[PDB]
Amino acid sequence: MPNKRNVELLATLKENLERAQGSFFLVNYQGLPAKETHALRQALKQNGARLFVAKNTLIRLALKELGLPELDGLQGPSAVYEDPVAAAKTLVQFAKSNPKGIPQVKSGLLQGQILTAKDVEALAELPTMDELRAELVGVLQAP
Amino acid sequence: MALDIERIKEELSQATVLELKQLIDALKEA
Amino acid sequence: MALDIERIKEELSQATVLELKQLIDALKEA
Amino acid sequence: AVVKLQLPAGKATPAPPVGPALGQHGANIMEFVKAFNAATANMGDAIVPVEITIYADRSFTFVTKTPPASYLIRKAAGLEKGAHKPGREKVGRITWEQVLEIAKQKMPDLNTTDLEAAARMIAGSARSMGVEVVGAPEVKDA
Repeated sequence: MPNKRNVELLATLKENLERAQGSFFLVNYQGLPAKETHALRQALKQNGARLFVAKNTLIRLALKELGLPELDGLQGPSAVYEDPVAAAKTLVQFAKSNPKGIPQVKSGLLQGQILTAKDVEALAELPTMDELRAELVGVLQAP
Repeated sequence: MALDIERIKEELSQATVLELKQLIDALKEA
Repeated sequence: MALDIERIKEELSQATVLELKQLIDALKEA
Repeated sequence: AVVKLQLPAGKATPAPPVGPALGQHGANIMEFVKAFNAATANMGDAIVPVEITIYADRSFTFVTKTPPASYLIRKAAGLEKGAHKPGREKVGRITWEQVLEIAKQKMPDLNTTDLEAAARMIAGSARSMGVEVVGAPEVKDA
């Protein structure tokens, strides 16, 4: 039982759980047809905005560590993510949607503090609730 | 000038900040 | 900053940055 | 996929292997022996890559993003007309002055941009050619 240094500095480096607060965290695999998405091997000199390895290593037992509340997007645990630039700019910089560029990227599970589901359709399709919040300055009660 | 107080006082987070929070208060009030 | 950060930060400074910041330096915007 | 070249220094040569073999390749070759001929014109021979693409039909694609790995080598760097028995003799020795930022041209695409990257990439057929040249006198850890 080495528990090889492949798990040791790649078991999170306890990072992104405490880095770019370790929640909102969500969907979408360790890899499928390698042509398209991208800033794959291009996030300026690192892959600080992607991940490297190991579904069995960390996710099975890593632990509860470092949070924000519950859950649930679409589904549950098999393969996940890493970034600081979540739901709004999570999708003007990566992972467009439905199906995608390449052939239709697939699946994962989330947990932030905004109460609800899917994480694909309404939250993650270049939704400019930044440029449609100068719409609220007179809405819902005013004369 | 004031595209910079109204594009940067709401990008204390590029993501859900007050950003996703008057989508949830346009939601709460009719 | 949803629940209480700007729930009543309004009751103290009401009618002074709301009858301003729709028709003052929201005047200055974009 | 669809890849080959056109070269060497200037006065492009569509020879029996370098451009008359454009049949079931792209075939609009009267005006596009001239729209590449300013994209390898007035640069100088050391390698000068050629990027060529695929289509549904017949013409009009891109050229190149960088000529590295022996080019910014044998202009003035490393004095590397790196003679036969490729050289454990110092056929020419340098530092990272005509290697590191002679080409920040490298930065378009080798997937790592910050310069211990495509700098030391192109010090592959330059630096480790027998005389592994030097980047410093070896930083002095402390």
